[PDB]
Amino acid sequence: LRAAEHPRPDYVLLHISDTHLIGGDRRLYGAVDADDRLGELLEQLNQSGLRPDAIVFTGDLADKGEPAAYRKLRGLVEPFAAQLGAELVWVMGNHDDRAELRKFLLDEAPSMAPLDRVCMIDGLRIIVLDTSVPGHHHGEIRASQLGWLAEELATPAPDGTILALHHPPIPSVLDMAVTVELRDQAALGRVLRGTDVRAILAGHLHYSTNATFVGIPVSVASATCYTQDLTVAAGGTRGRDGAQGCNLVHVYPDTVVHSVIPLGGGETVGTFVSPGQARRKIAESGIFIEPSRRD
Amino acid sequence: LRAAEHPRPDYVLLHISDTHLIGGDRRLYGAVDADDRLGELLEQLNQSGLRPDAIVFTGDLADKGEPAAYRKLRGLVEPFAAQLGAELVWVMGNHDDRAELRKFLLDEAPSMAPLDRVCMIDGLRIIVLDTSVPGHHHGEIRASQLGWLAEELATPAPDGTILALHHPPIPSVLDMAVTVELRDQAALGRVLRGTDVRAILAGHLHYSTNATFVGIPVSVASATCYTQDLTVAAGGTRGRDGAQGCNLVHVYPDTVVHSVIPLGGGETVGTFVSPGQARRKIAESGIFIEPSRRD
Ligand SMILES: Nc1ncnc2c1ncn2[C@@H]1O[C@H](COP(=O)(O)O)[C@@H](O)[C@H]1O
Ligand SMILES: Nc1ncnc2c1ncn2[C@@H]1O[C@H](COP(=O)(O)O)[C@@H](O)[C@H]1O
Ligand SMILES: [Fe+3]
Ligand SMILES: [Fe+3]
Ligand SMILES: [Mn+2]
Ligand SMILES: [Mn+2]
Repeated sequence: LRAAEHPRPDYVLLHISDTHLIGGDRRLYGAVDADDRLGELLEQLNQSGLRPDAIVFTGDLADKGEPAAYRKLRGLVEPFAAQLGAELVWVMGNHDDRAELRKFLLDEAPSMAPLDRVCMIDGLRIIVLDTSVPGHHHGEIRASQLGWLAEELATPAPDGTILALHHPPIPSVLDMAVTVELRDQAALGRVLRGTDVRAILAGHLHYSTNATFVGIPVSVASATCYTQDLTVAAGGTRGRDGAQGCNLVHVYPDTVVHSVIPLGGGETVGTFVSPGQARRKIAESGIFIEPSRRD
Repeated sequence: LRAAEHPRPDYVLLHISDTHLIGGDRRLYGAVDADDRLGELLEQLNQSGLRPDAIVFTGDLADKGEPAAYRKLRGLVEPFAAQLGAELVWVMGNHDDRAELRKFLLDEAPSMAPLDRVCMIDGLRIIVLDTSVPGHHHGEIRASQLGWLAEELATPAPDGTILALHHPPIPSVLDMAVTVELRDQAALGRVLRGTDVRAILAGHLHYSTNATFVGIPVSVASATCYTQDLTVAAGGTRGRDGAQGCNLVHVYPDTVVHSVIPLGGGETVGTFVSPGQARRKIAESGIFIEPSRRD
């Protein structure tokens, strides 16, 4: 048997974004049941047997920062995370309310301070940054937050660092996005350049997109509720009930892979290969996959 | 008015992959009309008003390398490219036949030599590499191809280089992919490291995914015909008639952005903003977008 080109990943994370839940049972913007769309995705991820180390939600958790929306989100997601054996990482978006999020999602005293946090998953550092501006929809990072971030990044983590935030430091293909983009990205760039940040996870755009920022890969997950139609007349914008999903993040020794998970379904094309059949076929092709260092 | 954080892009490319057309009118694998799926996408891209510099197809153009499939593909795509004012870049995949592709897609003498090519779009270099192995489905790059590639990359291009190939030098989240992955990626890595390659465009996986390879961003476009369901039981694989589309590539002065374009459609959620309305709203927000250097 010959080894495959890459080993199993060191870490696996789910990257979900822009859930936009509202209080009670009404359709988001009268057009899409955001609870249903998120619920369907979670159930599909659960049934797949995926066992991620962490689940990161990159902002716009509650469409109007409603306590009832946070309570509902927590009720859907906590049992999901527990069933998967995964740590849960929450991030502020422009639609969220810092105080209500703290109270109802985190069981923490209400505060209007930026939701900036750090944690470790074994040797992998996760930094949560709050790009939200209360009462506003564009992104900003205060001088104080940049100082805090620089101080945290003064030393590297063994498996490097994932930075999770809402407003991505990248260009958008949609013109309207500039009205509410992250401002003064140069200042963030000066802080991040040359640090151990291996991935920047973001949302806000409601489509799947990726780029680099000061040499660091940025990955924007699409939304669970509704997504931008990128076949819209050039210059315009149209959200639609379609193409929802999330992302999967695989951290390898030498690279980070981001993959788009659309909602499951659609009629089968080609041959379905069961996990057992796949194991047999791989062996029969004379290949084995080297186990994870964290196996 | 204040300038947006990023200018208009220097270059725009469409990145399409894995069309898998067959001769005649039958459904691909008896399950999906690949002509219809590709046709719908092309018509949507056409109607959007997008004007890309180039359209790059990263392999598996014809499902069984059929002359009739190449003739049909050319008949669909050439008028599309001409209407958009875009250059057309074709790439070999494992399903393609080098000789039939040359004859029927390129009007070139049949040859079984690797389809390795280079061209310029103004100051942007595009290198096409052939990772296919005749009679086989895994990827390989011959020593001779690596030597050719190193020699080409000995000097940089003004806007850097896009490398287009089929089998991506990245891990897959699907176990079965290892049986047909690109072999000996280390050898390619030694050639590419420290060169002006700004993006590696790839296909083969039939899902949207991205990573880095020796510090270079790799972007894998999903397929136009059928795509992998990433909610499949862990370890398994299931292709499905759903989530088809292509990618859009925006080359900026300082970064390259890849964006996923799913098939258009779905009911509108939120407010539709026309291009004219967007221009008005952006101005009213006190912002302008700096024009492209190639405007
Ligand atoms: N009228 C609008 N104003 C600002 N952003 C919009 C508008 N319509 C659509 N968008 C898009 O929606 C994204 C912000 O979504 P959200 O923060 O959920 O409201 C932006 O990045 C834009 O691409
Ligand atoms: N039996 C199989 N053998 C190899 N690859 C498979 C199989 N079933 C699904 N695939 C997937 O299909 C991709 C190759 O597609 P293609 O080159 O179009 O045949 C691989 O990267 C795998 O992820
Ligand atoms: Fe949002
Ligand atoms: Fe293919
Ligand atoms: Mn947002
Ligand atoms: Mn292929």
